[PDB]
Amino acid sequence: QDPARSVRHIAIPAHRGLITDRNGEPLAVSTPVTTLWANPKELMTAKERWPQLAAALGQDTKLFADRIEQNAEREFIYLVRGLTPEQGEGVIALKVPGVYSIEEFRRFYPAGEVVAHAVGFTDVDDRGREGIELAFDEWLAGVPGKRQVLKDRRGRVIKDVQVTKNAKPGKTLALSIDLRLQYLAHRELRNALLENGAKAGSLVIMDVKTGEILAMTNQPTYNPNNRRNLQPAAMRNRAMIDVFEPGSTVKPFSMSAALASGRWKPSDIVDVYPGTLQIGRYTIRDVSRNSRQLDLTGILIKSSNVGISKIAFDIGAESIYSVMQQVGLGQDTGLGFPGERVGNLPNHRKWPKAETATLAYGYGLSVTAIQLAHAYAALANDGKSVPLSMTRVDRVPDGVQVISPEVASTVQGMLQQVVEAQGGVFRAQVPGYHAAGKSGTARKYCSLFAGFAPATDPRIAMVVVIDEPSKAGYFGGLVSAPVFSKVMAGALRLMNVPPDNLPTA
Repeated sequence: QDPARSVRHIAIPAHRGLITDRNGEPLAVSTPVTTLWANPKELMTAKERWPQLAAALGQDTKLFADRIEQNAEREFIYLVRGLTPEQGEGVIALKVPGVYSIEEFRRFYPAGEVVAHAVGFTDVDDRGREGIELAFDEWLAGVPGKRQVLKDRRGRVIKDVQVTKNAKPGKTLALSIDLRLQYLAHRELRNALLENGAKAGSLVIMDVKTGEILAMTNQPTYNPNNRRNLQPAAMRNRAMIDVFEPGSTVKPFSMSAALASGRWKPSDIVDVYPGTLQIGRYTIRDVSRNSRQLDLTGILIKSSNVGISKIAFDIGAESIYSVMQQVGLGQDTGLGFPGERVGNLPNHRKWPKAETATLAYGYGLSVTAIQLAHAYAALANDGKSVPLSMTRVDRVPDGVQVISPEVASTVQGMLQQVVEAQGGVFRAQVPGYHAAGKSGTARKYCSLFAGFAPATDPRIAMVVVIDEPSKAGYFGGLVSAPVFSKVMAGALRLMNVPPDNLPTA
């Protein structure tokens, strides 16, 4: 009943942890800001100061006054949040009764749009909303402290008795991303899309030895420092959320299972004429139908669905399902990234022929760009899968050998021929190096290229996706391969990887 005083507690906003790239470049920085709040009941006793205060906050004279006149019985109000320290001391300099300030922090993202979807962003209350910012919120947010104070019935902050709890600052986080490579990838994906007249795309780069995601860029991107356009669509982290059917880009996994069965070898011949194969009512169709006999490498260069469907019937879907599952296609990445999709690797008790075939040439299963890159990383790491990481890997974990070193080495050699050989994906070539990869057309249609280099001793795996390229030529090759070429050459140079395609030793 009208207590003269009352003790009250306010929490001391914690300094949010630094996000850096793998080499300590800053990607998200807690920067000093100032929030202004008021005691209406103290403001009510200085009404002739309001126009000046309202002016200083950028508010309307008559609206500001309404606000205070109708929160007059109330004790607590916000005026403005988040402004610079000088501007906070500027309004403070008016010495308007009832105006108090509190020190806050707000995120600045120095690289901005370049690494937007990976870093994510925080909300108005400095809490993580997307990306790493949310994925690692507990680590990055420390602990809000608490300052014990005194106030009257009507709440004028008389005196700070003590601070009940010291606030704990959040911890620093080093990402797996290399901003030099991120920058390169971002720049070349962008530059590519506008030349093709493409709506959107993705590019993922991985270290095949460590599981580290060295780059993850999507187009379109947005400036996290300027979120005012609210765009909802252009904030898609496409590399992790756009599920697609991967097409011919999974044939090397079918081929891995064929080479492991004991029934197939590189020089084996398969007759794919007339470019179609009837199974009951359903007809398997090749996109290009000017072939009869093709060796195993030829099935890859030609993207022969018929060819891989006959290999699958012979070895069994179960062998193919097994490799695909073990390399992470349709599997939970364990990255805990918000909105991350898992896609779908169907299983069967009894696979019919049609499902066996469609699995083998990469339809019916759906995946993300990140899972594909991860699969390709395993193949490139001499058949050994390492867990995906968006954070810097200091101690490389034990991997699982999923494809035998021998088989993995043969599949690599074949994919090198796909890039090199006559009728191959020659605009995937990387100057000074052998490179290995596979093109495809994804059904979301997208131009896909997946691959790795150096081919004879792999370090880097890479997936390029270009959504709906707008020119006469619109296959899996013509668009994605030159991007892989350029981003791969750059990333190899940045990481000082030795050329393996000199005048041979």
